[PDB]
Amino acid sequence: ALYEDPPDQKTSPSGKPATLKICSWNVDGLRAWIKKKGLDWVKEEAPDILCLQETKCSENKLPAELQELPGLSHQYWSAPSDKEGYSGVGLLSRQCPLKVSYGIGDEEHDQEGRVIVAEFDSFVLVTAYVPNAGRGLVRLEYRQRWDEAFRKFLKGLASRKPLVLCGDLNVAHEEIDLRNPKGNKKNAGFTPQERQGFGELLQAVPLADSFRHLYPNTPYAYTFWTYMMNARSKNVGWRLDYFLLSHSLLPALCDSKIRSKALGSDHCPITLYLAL
DNA sequence: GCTGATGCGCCGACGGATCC
DNA sequence: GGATCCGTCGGGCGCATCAGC
Ligand SMILES: [Cl-]
Repeated sequence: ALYEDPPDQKTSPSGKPATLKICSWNVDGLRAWIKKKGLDWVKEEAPDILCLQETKCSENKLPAELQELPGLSHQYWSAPSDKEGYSGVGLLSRQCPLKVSYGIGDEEHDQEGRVIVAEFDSFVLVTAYVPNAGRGLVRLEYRQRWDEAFRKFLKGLASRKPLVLCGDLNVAHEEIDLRNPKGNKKNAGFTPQERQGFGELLQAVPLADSFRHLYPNTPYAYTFWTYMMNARSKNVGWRLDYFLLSHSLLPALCDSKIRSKALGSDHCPITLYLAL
């Protein structure tokens, strides 16, 4: 094994207090998640920015509860045009972004509902639901092409303001990032191809893995557990959800949390504290 | 309108073999 | 002959569509 996330560090290496709290959560069905009180948990966490993945919900079907969030009043939603009930992302913010956009280059023709970009005063935020390689790796080659496209897209963005990338990146980067590495190397989420993609993402953009930066040798720290086989109760999981940061933001990094106890999905929330 | 079946999407438990 | 390796297979949950009434 079980894992207890350590206490929230709220000051930066140079002693500046955190001013920004970002929470990311793959809710695996937004409407279900709300019925399972996920928004009650969000209110307790009181993030400045909330990023949601796999909402499986078009904007017209959003529960009214989402309109009763005074501290997260600026909301942006995206869902795929031809795969309703799959993917879907959202970004909710206390302050209004300067700019918001969707997708990674051609969303207007291939409306996939997987990526939101929001530019703020001091940084650019990207949230993503990266395509799964699929059972039997049936869509691994697509995933590899998508990874390349995404890397190139982010390279452009990071060329201006610093970047924060968060969400479900659908890969456990290294063996320490899942409970059962030995038997899962032919499984979605832990192929050599997906792991290499993540490494290239870090090197090319470039980005740092906030959690692993702070906790380089900490095992059993996961963000996903299959609903099957009582996996969550046994902490047999995978770290699939990340906050990746430009190197220039590392002096602003206070902590990167895994909110293991928060229920309502097969993923748990992750939370970032930055001193901006 | 409402329910429940079906379709689609998205790995860890176990049994047998192998290793010394 | 306990530990490990490795291939096989049984399996939770959400949401869309469909049939039925
Ligand atoms: Cl929107």
